[PDB]
Amino acid sequence: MKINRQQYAESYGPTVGDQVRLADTDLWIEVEKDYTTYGDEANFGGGKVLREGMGENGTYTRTENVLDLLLTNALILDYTGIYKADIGVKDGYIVGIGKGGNPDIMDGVTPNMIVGTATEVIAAEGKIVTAGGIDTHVHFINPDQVDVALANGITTLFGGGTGPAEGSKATTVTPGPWNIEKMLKSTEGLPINVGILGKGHGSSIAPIMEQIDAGAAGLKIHEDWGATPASIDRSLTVADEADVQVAIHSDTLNEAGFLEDTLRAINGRVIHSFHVEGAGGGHAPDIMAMAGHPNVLPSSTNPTRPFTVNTIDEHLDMLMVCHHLKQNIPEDVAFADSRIRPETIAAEDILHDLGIISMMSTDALAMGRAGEMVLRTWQTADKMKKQRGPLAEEKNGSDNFRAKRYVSKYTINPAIAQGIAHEVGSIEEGKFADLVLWEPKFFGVKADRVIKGGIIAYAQIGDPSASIPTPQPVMGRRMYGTVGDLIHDTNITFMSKSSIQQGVPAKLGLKRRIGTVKNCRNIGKKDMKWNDVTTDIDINPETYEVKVDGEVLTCEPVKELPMAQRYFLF
Amino acid sequence: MKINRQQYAESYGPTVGDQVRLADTDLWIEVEKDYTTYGDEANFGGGKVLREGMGENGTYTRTENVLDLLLTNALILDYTGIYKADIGVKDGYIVGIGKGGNPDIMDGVTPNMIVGTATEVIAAEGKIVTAGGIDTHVHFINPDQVDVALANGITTLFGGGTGPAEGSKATTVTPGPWNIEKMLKSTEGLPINVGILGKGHGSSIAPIMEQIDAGAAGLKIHEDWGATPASIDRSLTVADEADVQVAIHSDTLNEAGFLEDTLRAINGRVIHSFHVEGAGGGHAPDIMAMAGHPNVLPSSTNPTRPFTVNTIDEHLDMLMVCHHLKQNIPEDVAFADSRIRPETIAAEDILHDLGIISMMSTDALAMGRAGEMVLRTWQTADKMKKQRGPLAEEKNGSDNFRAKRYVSKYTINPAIAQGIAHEVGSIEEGKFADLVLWEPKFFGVKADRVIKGGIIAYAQIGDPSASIPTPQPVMGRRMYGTVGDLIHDTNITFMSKSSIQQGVPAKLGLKRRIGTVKNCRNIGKKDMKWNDVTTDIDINPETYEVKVDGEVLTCEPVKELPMAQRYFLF
Amino acid sequence: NYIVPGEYRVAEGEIEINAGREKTTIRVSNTGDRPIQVGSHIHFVEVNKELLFDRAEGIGRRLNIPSGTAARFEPGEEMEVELTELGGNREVFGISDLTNGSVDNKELILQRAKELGYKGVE
Amino acid sequence: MHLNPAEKEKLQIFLASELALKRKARGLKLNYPEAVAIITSFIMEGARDGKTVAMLMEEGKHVLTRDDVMEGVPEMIDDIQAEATFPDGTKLVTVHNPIS
Amino acid sequence: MHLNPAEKEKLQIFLASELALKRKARGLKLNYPEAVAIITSFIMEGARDGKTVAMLMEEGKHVLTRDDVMEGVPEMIDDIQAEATFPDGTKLVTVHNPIS
Amino acid sequence: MHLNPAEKEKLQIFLASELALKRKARGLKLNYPEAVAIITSFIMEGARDGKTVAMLMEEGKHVLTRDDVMEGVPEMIDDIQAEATFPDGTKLVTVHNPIS
Ligand code: NI
Ligand code: NI
Ligand code: NI
Ligand code: NI
Repeated sequence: MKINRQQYAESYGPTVGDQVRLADTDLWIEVEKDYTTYGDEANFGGGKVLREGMGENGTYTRTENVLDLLLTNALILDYTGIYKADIGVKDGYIVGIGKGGNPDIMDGVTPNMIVGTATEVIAAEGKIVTAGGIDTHVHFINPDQVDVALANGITTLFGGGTGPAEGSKATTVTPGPWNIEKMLKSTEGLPINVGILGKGHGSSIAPIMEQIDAGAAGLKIHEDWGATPASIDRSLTVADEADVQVAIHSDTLNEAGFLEDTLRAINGRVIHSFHVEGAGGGHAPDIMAMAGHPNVLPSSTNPTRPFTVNTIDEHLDMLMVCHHLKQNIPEDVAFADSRIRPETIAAEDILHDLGIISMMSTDALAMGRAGEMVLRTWQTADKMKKQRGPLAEEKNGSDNFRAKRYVSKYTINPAIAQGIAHEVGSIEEGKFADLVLWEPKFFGVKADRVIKGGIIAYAQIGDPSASIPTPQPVMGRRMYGTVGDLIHDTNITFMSKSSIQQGVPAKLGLKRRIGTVKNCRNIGKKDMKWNDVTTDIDINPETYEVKVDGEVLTCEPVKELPMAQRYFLF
Repeated sequence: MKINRQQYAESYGPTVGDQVRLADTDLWIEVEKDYTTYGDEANFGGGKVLREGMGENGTYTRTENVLDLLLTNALILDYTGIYKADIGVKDGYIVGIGKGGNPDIMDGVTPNMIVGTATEVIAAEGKIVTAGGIDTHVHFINPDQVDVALANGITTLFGGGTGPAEGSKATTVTPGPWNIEKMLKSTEGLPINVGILGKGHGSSIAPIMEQIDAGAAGLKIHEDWGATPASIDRSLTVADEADVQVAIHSDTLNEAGFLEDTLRAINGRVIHSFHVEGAGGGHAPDIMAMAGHPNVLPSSTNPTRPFTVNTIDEHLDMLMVCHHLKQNIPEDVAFADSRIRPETIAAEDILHDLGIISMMSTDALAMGRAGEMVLRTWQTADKMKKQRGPLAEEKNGSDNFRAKRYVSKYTINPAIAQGIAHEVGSIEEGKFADLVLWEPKFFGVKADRVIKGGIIAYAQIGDPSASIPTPQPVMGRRMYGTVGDLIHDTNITFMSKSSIQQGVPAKLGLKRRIGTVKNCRNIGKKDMKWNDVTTDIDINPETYEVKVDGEVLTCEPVKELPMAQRYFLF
Repeated sequence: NYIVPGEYRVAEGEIEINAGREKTTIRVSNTGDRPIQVGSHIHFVEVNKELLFDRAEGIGRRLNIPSGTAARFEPGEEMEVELTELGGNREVFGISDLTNGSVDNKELILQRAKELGYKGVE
Repeated sequence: MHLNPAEKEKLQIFLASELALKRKARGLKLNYPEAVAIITSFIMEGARDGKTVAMLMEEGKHVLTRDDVMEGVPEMIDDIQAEATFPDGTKLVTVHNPIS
Repeated sequence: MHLNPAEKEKLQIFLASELALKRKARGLKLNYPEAVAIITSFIMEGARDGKTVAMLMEEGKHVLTRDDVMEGVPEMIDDIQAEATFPDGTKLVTVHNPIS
Repeated sequence: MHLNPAEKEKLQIFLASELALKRKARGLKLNYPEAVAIITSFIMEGARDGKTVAMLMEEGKHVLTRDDVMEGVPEMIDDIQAEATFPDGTKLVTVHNPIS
């Protein structure tokens, strides 16, 4: 008995060779392989396969290779591949990717993916499943920002801040042991993973290091606190001892040095260069040259992503507000203006496409949009396909190479940069079950269901008073994973090794899962998945023209994007 | 180099001799002194002063005289003065008022106000900063009342109730050990400071005292529970032993006695007379004479504040609902009517202006508006300036004397009355960092940011999905101080000394800061800051005419107020 | 009579910044090819290497400009600026690591500046 | 805008009134919450217009009549209460037996 | 509909603008939040219409004049900022001194 | 009014429909949430009018046509579901392929 491909895909989701359009973009992903056995697909419902004695095993206890949760028929989009599989979760972690069901009667069941009495089912047929987004440039300014992030598929927030204080409104910094302790306590009520950055400023080691011992997961060097050669040096000395990452927003003003002076202070040590294009900050006009260096892990923030006809016009007033500047001070305006360059924004699109900028991030509420990291990643990829063509690496008319390059920018690469990729950042066995389901028509725009530690935390769902959950109004809502004490088990607070060793979680009464930051001093650009390119980037100091391999990098701004007015009510 | 005054004030806020209009009132406050050193003002942002090696010290650890938080360039309005200073916070307390920065290079830095690696910054230039309001007449009826209070700058709620039960809807009473324990537990989730009043009723000591031992912070005598000579006497005997305050709403009906009988039962002991004008309750028509006595701490509730053309018409039906009365019972209506007198309401405006009524309060949800204590204080002051003129005590055309008299009514005086002024109620070194920032255009109307225990708890802030926090809609929102376990460290539960000694917090699992009620039996009217006047108040039993020093006190109702239709959407 | 809510009525006169401190005027050039902007409170001797001026005259000093303002030097631009004296303890730590102690140590500061290529040391 | 909690809530009343007025305009007899919404929004808009509390206490009895509402609705509404910002600050309007 | 948090919030702005426009139409001088709501909703609807950010930065100065608002309201509004989905994605419109 | 949770939420749908109808009236092709809002509010108002579930299941297919909406919107909406109080209590209306 044979099933035609259209009918097969409508019942079980796509299989090998089938393509799926991402939202209303012109990007197509192709199923590379499929772990199923045709005829033994898992499915749940009335009269379906996952029933006792049939596709559900009735013999084994939860310990005997049985799952807590099976996602059936997922189309996985990940740096590791674009492929069809069931995903098995147990103890809040991904334990199997393969084929779930009952070895009693089905062929090809992955041995630890038994559907048993203990197993819940989520139907992923017809959905794209990705890792939760890892946003490493978060300003903690307004707690309402968490749901905004969850709604666009973000599951980890790394950054700093104490609320709408001017320091936090400008910089991703939770300063000092007391503010850090307070924000670790606040984090107990935030339904998302969190890591906190201390102030990467000082000329003595102890004031910086005591933040790490207090529970910070990294440091932020920011020009608004003095991005001086001394602060850069001391922060990196601390980071090398503590095994945490340092993010830098460099000296735009060139007050104490030019880019080359900052690089000399870094002295070959590992660093995460935030908003490397420079609208979000850094040595004017040439900061983006950072992204050529082997010891730099470069990210963009999102308002420059991608280059559009309205991009430049929004930026001056945005910057003035964020950095507490005054319109009537000419040098304030000159500083702001110096950061805003169509030449570097246009080149930034291309550097993403070439794998020279490795990461995306938001800059949430401080020149960035908390719920648009994922959104703008795909808009950038789409613009580049339209303007540059399919990448040379592609085959069979699919955009799989580009899709892997771009998904890596907001999943695995930020996790690697931060020292947290042992826990999060990809759909791999042994990692925490932070998973996002998307309907392809809404891919990258509005997440269907966001799973955190194996329980749904956020979902687009309808009328709670209705007979079923689909009637209007369908809106983003927090789910049971966020309620009561379950918020503790479904989320991770990432902390330094020293704070963990010193018992900070017990001292503060933290009940969340505690994640250890590690292995972030022994990495470089080479470790950025699908985005590992080192090169000499030349930026003309007069014209701001950007050159790589002797070629000027430029492209046009676009008047329209996909993933925009078709979807949004405002 | 010299800066003209207009430009100076626009950059750093006003300095000595400058005046600021309070909202749209005709009240002007003048800067009395300024702790800065001109040229070394602290400020934060891109290319600003608070940067490492410059205005931020890079040497000292958090313990070495470094702050957790600096509010830069605040215009303080407090009973202690109207003046310009930086405010330094550490461990959740105000530790320095003076000049912050870096002693390496700046003149005049207050020694314990170093901006270091550990220091967050809030820009207060151009803001008025006051202590959080202390509302001592709160009915705990609807938890939604907390945000209403925070939005108008209230940070402490003292009162009683169990929700919308008739006892609580009429009286500020949480009755008995079990209801008190339950509400102490509820309080763990309320983002505001709290103290709970037990029922000040009984003819034996033990039923009253066991409420104090259970964790009550004071008692309420209310006529709806029988404001008899016995209940008055026993409550005050308990209070004198326990060192807590007693609030009284006296026998309006004159059922068991006239005012003189209540005063005889009080027998010279300290008492807080609620809604002393009497619309909110008390011996008809002459209760307001209480406010002349040295042992009485007199407050108003807010619906009579100030006397307007619509005041009388709203009151009858309000009273009927609050006190569970029936329109078809003539004596119910007669009781209600007996409380509502334009003669005493008009005199109440003047008694406030003369410093004879010492405190304001809301009466939230039981003949009072939870978010209008601060609002109506300033409307009263403005009305009195318009009708009475500047006070004789004023100089240089400023209203500083009136401003200090009136701010004291809702900050320091209620704190003194309640026995909590060692912790809250003013901007002074050593007190808890409950601070409210106001834009002068919104002063007394809508708070900008409300700081609780050194962390922002509530703020008027915009779109959480935007690139910056200023785009619309700007509305009041809970901030990180209210989230997770941080709500425990940023708020105080005030309790009796005996309950604390007996381990009630541990017994109930209370995690909030625990404040001790003390020193409230050894005070009197003389201890009410700027409002310490004792005098014989005569109220004519036939005409309700009020006389002080042989002079009739009367004024006209007004048809319009400031701080009203310019600001509110409804 | 028109009411601007929250408006100021400032007093007469003017505010003198850095009163009583010695002032020094010097010429400074941006010899680099990118703009350099210098804040009010940076120890002047520790600014960007490619600013050319008599480095000794920046020791223990900063710009005599309102707190939070700056002087901007476009590429090739020479400007005359006025400096004031640092106050407090007259110590500087960090920044470019030229001082790390008392600003009185002119010989040490200049030795370090010269060795690191800060333009304008004799 | 600086919306406080009450301003946000009371937007709902205006919206419910607009809904109810559309229902009335297309010929429907109004139900209990519809009738309450219309009278409530009427009061709050009257305050905004600068009417007195006493004016609105009486006008509120003439907004809807029994032929505008379903059977029993007049008897279900004993009173309607609403607070709004008058020229002289927030005041409470109580309308007794608004629909005879 | 799949409403996200911002879509839900921004419905309120449209509603407040509709309220304010009704108040203006019956002859009232508008207050601070009313004026802000009208200008804000104007900006967001302009984005929906496909205007540019630069167009709206200027048009926003011509929505209300000082005779439309109460005394002091023009001076209370230093700027209005709003974000909306343009044809090319979310952008921020800042209108300086919208009412002279 | 005694609003329950659903009554509060469903006010939003009516508001979104009013917004969308204004956008349509000024000549815009409607997007996905706009189209869903209009059809949903149509259904709930139809229930209020006393139509049957079966009537609304069919009428819901004739509210908007493909020329009223942006490219791809008809194919994005597989069905719309809404519950409302009919004369005989709450019922669910499912409209399949409302825009051809
Ligand atoms: Ni930055
Ligand atoms: Ni940032
Ligand atoms: Ni009372
Ligand atoms: Ni009361």
